[PDB]
Amino acid sequence: SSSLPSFQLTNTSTTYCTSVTNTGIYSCLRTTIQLKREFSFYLLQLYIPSCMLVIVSWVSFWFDRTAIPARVTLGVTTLLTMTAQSA
Amino acid sequence: GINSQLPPVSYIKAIDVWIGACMTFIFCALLEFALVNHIANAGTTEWNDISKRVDLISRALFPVLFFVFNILYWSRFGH
Ligand SMILES: CC[C@H](C)[C@H]1O[C@]2(CC[C@@H]1C)C[C@@H]1C[C@@H](C/C=C(\C)[C@@H](O[C@H]3C[C@H](OC)[C@@H](O[C@H]4C[C@H](OC)[C@@H](O)[C@H](C)O4)[C@H](C)O3)[C@@H](C)/C=C/C=C3\CO[C@@H]4[C@H](O)C(C)=C[C@@H](C(=O)O1)[C@]34O)O2
Ligand SMILES: *[C@@H]1O[C@H](CO)[C@@H](O)[C@H](O)[C@H]1NC(C)=O
Ligand SMILES: CCCCCCCCCCC
Ligand SMILES: CCCCCCCC
Ligand SMILES: [Cl-]
Repeated sequence: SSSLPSFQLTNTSTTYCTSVTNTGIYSCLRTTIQLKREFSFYLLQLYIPSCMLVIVSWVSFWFDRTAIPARVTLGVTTLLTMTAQSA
Repeated sequence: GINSQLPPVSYIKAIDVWIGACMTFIFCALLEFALVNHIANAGTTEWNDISKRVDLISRALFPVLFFVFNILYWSRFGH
């Protein structure tokens, strides 16, 4: 588990997968591990920064309606950045 | 850039604390702009000179606070 940083090996199972083929019936075992993806990374690199990005687009609701250049600059930069992040 | 060369982990790295903090200092800068600009256009001169006062304080408070941060940060992770 220490050499597996990105996931968490939650469960394992030991089963049989014997099958009937055209050349005959072959005996077969199957072990299965269950990998849960670590969330801390996606919290910090995806969710947090997107909220921080959406929240910025709101601070333009507090600029006077006369200074539209400021509003567009915010709304557009946050939208563009949003794209990049997703890419 | 930095985060792309790293594997996703389950803990918070000291690199995260540092990017996150600087991120805030810039976020609060924007916030200040809105606060200043908003109470600025308000008709009464009561808010107007307050608007001016917020800048004067920011011009010093931000640097001081950021310097304070560095001190805490480096003593915590440079050890
Ligand atoms: C607070 C979010 C809002 C949107 C604020 O965002 C900003 C400013 C604007 C808002 C006020 C910007 C944001 C940082 C935050 C400030 C956050 C910190 C200084 C640190 O985190 C805090 C909160 C965190 O808990 C959310 C908490 O962890 C606890 C609770 C968790 O459980 C909920 C649990 O899992 C965990 C184990 O223990 C932590 C101890 O402390 C710091 C860790 C944050 C770093 C953020 C980033 C680092 O690189 C990321 C990337 O490069 C990017 C593009 C944006 C950055 C960012 O998003 O920057 C980034 O994602 O402020
Ligand atoms: C792991 O955990 C749960 C609990 O028993 C179970 O439902 C699941 O099938 C298991 N997965 C694997 C791959 O063994
Ligand atoms: C009384 C106002 C003093 C303002 C000084 C601002 C200095 C900022 C330096 C940041 C490196
Ligand atoms: C660790 C967060 C520090 C944020 C300081 C913001 C000052 C404007
Ligand atoms: Cl631009």
